[PDB]
Amino acid sequence: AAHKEICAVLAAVTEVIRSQGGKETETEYFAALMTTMEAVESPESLAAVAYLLNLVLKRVPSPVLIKKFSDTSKAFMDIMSAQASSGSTSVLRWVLSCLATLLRKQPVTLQVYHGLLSFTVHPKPKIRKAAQHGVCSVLKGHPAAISTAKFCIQEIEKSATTTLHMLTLLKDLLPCFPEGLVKSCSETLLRVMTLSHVLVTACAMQAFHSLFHARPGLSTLSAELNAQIITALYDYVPSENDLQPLLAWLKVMEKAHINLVRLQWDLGLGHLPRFFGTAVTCLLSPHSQVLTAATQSLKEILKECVAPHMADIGSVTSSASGPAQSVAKMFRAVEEGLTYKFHAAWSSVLQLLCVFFEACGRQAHPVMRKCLQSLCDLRLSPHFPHTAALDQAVGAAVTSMGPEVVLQAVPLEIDGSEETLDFPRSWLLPVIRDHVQETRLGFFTTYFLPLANTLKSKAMDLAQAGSTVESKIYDTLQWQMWTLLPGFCTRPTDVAISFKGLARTLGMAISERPDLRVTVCQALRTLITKGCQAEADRAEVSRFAKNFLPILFNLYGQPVAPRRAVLETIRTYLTITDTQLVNSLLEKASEKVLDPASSDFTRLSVLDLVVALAPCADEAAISKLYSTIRPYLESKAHGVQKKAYRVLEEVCASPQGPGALFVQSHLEDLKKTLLDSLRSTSSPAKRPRLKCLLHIVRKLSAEHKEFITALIPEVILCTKEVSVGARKNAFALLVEMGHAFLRFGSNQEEALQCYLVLIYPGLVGAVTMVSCSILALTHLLFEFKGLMGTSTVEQLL
Amino acid sequence: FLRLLLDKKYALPYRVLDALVFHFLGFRTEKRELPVLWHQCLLTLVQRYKADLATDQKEALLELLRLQPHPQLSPEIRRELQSAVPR
Amino acid sequence: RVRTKTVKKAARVIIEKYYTRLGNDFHTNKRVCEEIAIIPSKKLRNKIAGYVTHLMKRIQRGPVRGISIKLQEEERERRDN
RNA sequence: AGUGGAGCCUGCGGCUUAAUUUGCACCCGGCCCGGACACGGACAGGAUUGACAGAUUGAUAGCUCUUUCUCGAUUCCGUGGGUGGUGGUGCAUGGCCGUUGUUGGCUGGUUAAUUCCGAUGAACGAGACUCUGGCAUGCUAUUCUUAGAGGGACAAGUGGCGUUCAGCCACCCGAGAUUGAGCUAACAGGUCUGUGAUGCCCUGUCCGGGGCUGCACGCGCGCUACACUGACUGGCUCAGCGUGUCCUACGCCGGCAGGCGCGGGUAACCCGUUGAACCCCAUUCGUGAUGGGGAUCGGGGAUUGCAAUUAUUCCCC
Repeated sequence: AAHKEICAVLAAVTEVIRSQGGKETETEYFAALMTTMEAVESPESLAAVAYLLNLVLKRVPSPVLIKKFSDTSKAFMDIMSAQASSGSTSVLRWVLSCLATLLRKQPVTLQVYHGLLSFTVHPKPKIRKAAQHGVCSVLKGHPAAISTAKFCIQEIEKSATTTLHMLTLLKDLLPCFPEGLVKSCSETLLRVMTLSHVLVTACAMQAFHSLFHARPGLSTLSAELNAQIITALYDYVPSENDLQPLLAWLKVMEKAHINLVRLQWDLGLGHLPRFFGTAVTCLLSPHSQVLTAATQSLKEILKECVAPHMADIGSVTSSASGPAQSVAKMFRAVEEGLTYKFHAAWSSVLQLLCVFFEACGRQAHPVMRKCLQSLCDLRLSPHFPHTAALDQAVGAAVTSMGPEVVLQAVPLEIDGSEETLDFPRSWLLPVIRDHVQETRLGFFTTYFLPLANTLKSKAMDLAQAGSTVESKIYDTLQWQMWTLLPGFCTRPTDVAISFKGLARTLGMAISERPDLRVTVCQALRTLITKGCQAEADRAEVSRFAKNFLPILFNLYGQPVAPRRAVLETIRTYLTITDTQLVNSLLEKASEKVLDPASSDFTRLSVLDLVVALAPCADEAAISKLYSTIRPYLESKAHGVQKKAYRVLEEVCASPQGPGALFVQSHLEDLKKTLLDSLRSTSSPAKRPRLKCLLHIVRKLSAEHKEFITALIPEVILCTKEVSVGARKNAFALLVEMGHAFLRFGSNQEEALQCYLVLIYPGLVGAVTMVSCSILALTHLLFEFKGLMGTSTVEQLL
Repeated sequence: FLRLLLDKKYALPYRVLDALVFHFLGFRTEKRELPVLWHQCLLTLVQRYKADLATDQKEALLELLRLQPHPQLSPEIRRELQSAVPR
Repeated sequence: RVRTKTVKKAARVIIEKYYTRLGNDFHTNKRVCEEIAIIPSKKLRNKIAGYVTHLMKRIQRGPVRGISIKLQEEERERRDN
């Protein structure tokens, strides 16, 4: 009942009682209670003052502590001597605690440290735990490390239940030790590994874990000493399947090998292949946890200890000498781990091969093909459950290795005329489709163009000969291997020289080959989306855009077709092209629209091309286009008005460039036109127009309130428009428009009150517009939540 | 407890009877549905101590019967009140 | 929109019996949906067409060996009758 | 291949028995308590309550048999074909559970160990039911009004996030990428102290001992054998399904049942490379109710349990 009180020692003693007399802190209380700690051995009152001085002592009286450390120390030695002669627990525990505080804050100091250290092997748990935590706090808060390390070594050498306590001591104190004492302790823990007891083994592996986990410097652990620990600790390998010490063994090996690689990378990579061989050998254990631990261990070692230093290693062949030969041994071990003897860990082994592919395929390509052939042979099993894992492995191998080297290793047997029709390597084309990202395009040309032409001709010849079964198979084959082009256009390295060899091919395949067209369009888009990083590449793409653009325009404008993919390709491929040909095509499209001898479908297609060409032109072309499209906003055709409003939205969409300059030059004319054409706007045309209005809100000046208060009812009636897109646009326009009133005045709340009282009459008129205005207030209430002012909200409620 | 202690049939003191009739007058204008056992308690009281009830107590229990009736046991209380010989 | 059971099981069986006559785009899927199955509900026919378009854009990216043996099995079943 | 033959064991009948329970229920003894209503009796001359000691008892005991000390209306005797209440049971009956997503947040002793016991919070969202609209310059008596049918939209396409598949977001086109109508509910699982002067039918606990097939017989499952394709003795060499904080390794003692100590195993880790039996090899036995066959008996030792007697079980002769 009294411990939980705020006035008790739980909270307030730690805060306000440390200020002894108003100033923190004074040890005059401590020095005044000497008459209680002398000649009085009463329990439960010594404990209380000991607890109080333990809590008070932490608030740094450091120069006073340095001065009267002798007084405190002699007081403490008489306290421990009297209490050890008496045999109590609580008073000893907090006098150990205040020893910890005093020695952390600060010849006789070694004596105080020895007195604190000597009570650790005391059989009472409360004395021992407090002594352990105190020594840990003193050392980590060092000239006293040698003494406590020698004490621990002699305590082990003299000695069966205190060994685990002082192994926990060594576990918590190994990083803060000098190198010779670390070597002596390593010898001592190996000497206790000479025994067969399990708990001492687990605690010594935990000590080695805490040593290798902290990543010690050169003064604590050297590379030679780490190598000696690694080679000396190989002697145990408990049996194969113990599962309690094996995980700790693998754990200290990964941490020791990581530290060895961090100290000296060539020596660590030299010692690693034996560790990989032992890991592969212990993958035969029947326990799944050993498999998971080994998988994670070898994966993280390959990710952190091998991959960043692989570029320094360079290319490796079959006749390597240095660490490249070590990498060859690494791969030899993990490839010998692909045999039949596992047959249950093949998912983990395939994960290891996949991460090794991703780490080192590009620099290990000469020697790394035999395992590719072996895993190709593994997929020929009648019932393989790791088909997805094997496919991911081949995908990583294609990504890093490159499909040219893979096809040198495992060639496709679909080269022209086959006697059978049961393709055993038909998964390679989906793998190459899914996982080519960084391979040269010239390989794709010189290997996949004539083969595609011959198989397509063979499919046509078999279709015209009556056989409709094999022809469909060959058509599916060729259509799948034409989908490799988006993969090869991901990050090409020679697209500055190899794109010239595919320009006319892609032109004819997009003109008179419909079955490829979408993919070709996608390929083009995919290329742009990650291929215009350099400048010569973009120059080549523009130089061929001057040829592709009439072809794409004629493809989109033809009567009936994948018009939307062509439209998206045209949009991006016009955003990456030069402005003069944009102006020329804009002139041609304006001539085609203004020509009265064109059909309605052709007119709408050329208006879509005008929509595409609008944001990429200069200010004069955009201005003359706006002058041409301005009478079209009052047209009775809903499609023409919709395309006109989409043009006005697209030219106002650019935040910078000629479009923004055009808007800044023609804002008044745009406002008058949009207010005049408000009376004659069709129902679909509301959906783009609001966005156009949105595109002139977020830079609207302060002298434009009449335009906004004229636009209010249109925005509300579009918040309850038929189309959900128009509703979303009107809601976003309301949010941005309320944001626009957050810039016209100093008081945000008053401005939003004005914005509300501009829309408050909407709760008065016709039933449908009342519902419209309630929906508008519902949307506005969720965005500017507190800024309306709750009482006003209450009135609305 | 009321029903069984009235079934004890002891010589009832009259302050006790005043307390009981004061309790039943306390149950005058309540609209809660009284149980069948409430009417059983009333029946036991008017069976045992009908002679010790004065005329005003008789009529007071009469409008207590009127406002809080029972389709089954109220006529029994009616005939016990109407055939009661006072002291 | 979430998916049901009947549309997709009907799509699965209609592929398992007539995978040869399907196409790649939505309109050909619609056309084979009228000309193969009666499908009195127009909503169900539209959903079947959408899911079979999803199936044709999904399975055509896979291995060709399974497609080839499935065409052999379908041609054998057609020739047997 | 047998069973039906023989010995033993067991299941139904039957026979004995106090009981040999039945389709711990059984038996032999000893405790505890067992309405009010009506009427007639005793009752402050005292109704009735508690009690030491001794004894009866297989044992002790104010729960009994003596001897008087106390408490006093808190009462106790008898007769009713009169109800009945700590009763059992069904119905209507009111409340209450479970049922048909998402993101956060240490005084004490004790152990190898942040080991053990011991004191000791928040928000966000929520029809996958049926029908169906926008646009038709199309068919029908038809671009402006009609009303039948046929189309059209299905997340179909794009880019991101995604277990790379379910799904999510945004966008182009498109009239339509979701606008309108109808549908909470349900308890054969129930629960919780309330309502009907609710229908019915009546007015045991603990303790000690025994028995639980005791055996003339009838009807049936089984085990072991009637031997030479065998019994004894030694040697040799092979499993599998499972289980285990009672399975057990190992060392010592005893000839054997078995004791003592010290380890492993919460388990493909230890028993356990499960060193099994038939079988194989070698010895003795010689057609003899015999070295085949083992029942029933006499003595001794050990183990499990409060307890082994009517033999719990095991070992030896």
